[PDB]
Amino acid sequence: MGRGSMTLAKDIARDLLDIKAVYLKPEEPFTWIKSPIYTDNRITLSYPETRTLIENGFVETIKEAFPEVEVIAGTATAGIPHGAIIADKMNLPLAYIRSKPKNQIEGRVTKGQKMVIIEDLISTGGSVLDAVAAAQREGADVLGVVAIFTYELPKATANFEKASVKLVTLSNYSELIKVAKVQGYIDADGLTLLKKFKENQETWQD
Amino acid sequence: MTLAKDIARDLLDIKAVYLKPEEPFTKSPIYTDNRITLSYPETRTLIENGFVETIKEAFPEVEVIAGTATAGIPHGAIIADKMNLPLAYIRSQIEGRVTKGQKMVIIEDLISTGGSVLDAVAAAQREGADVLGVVAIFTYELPKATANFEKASVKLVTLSNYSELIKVAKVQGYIDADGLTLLKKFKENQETWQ
Repeated sequence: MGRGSMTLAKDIARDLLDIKAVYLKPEEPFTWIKSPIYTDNRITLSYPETRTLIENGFVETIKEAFPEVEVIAGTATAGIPHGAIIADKMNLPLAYIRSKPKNQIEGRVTKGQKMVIIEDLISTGGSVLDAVAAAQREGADVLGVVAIFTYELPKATANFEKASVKLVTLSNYSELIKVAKVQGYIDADGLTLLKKFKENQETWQD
Repeated sequence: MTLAKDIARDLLDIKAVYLKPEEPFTKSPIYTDNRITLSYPETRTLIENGFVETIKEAFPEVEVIAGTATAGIPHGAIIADKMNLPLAYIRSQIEGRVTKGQKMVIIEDLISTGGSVLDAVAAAQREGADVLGVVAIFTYELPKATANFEKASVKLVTLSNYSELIKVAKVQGYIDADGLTLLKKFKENQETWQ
């Protein structure tokens, strides 16, 4: 329900900040509009230790939230790598869902097969929600979605609520920024600026 | 080894490879989709373990595994985990984090003309990677591919090939004596095989 172990969220957030999968710059934001946070979880694939922490994290939270799972599907293309390793560890069939046809489901999925979709980052959620929709159109019984990280944007919760799809994440914005402060990546000011950004990606610098 | 044989066996049984010499597709007598292997745990492990063993023997000094977008990425990820090595992948430019001069082995699903991978190879080098070579699951053994690879001076290794697969197809009863020779002709020339 929402995430996995409180300690997994903490450890992963720690790792994301250390290897620089997540950058925090409250004082000099990047551009979209202006954002104090930037994330590329594809970086985690280059650090075996962190990668293993994340993939084991996936396997564990899947067993808790979606134990009935029969097929692991990765979201093209940032989610595929994680999904592959996950499927290997759990010795389950792997499939992957494309942005659009070249029939977006690659691999072999039988009608009704229970599927968990893997995503690396949840921002608005639109990408994975489209992957979910496509899988459902092709016959899959999508138990839900599991992602490495989420910005906890209200929009995302709204999109997921409306589509009725269950989402679980290894770590989250709230816990990451709390850890960021403790670990010295940001100061008091930065922390409040980051909280502001989550509540409104427009008036946080005001 | 029996690896090429064993893999061909699997490819035919799960329908990753489809042989239809008496009624080609639209004209080819073979249809191949190895992304299908990803759905069969045991065949997938057979393949990934195959990759690992082949990589150890051909490119033991490998430092980073790179998958070709996007059919190669899954195989590369598993390979990289099994060998506890860093993983990166090339788009169509390198996703992940590769350091200058890092010894890389690029992973590919199928080798038809070998144009896709070679471009991936080219791009990787352009970004500072020392590509040791390429390893793919299967290859049609097209003369064009051998040429392309010979020119670009890139070493290639496959887990299984067209010749082995068709030989196995005959033995296993997927094709008869006529289909077999028809498949050999297709390899020699995609135009005048019939």
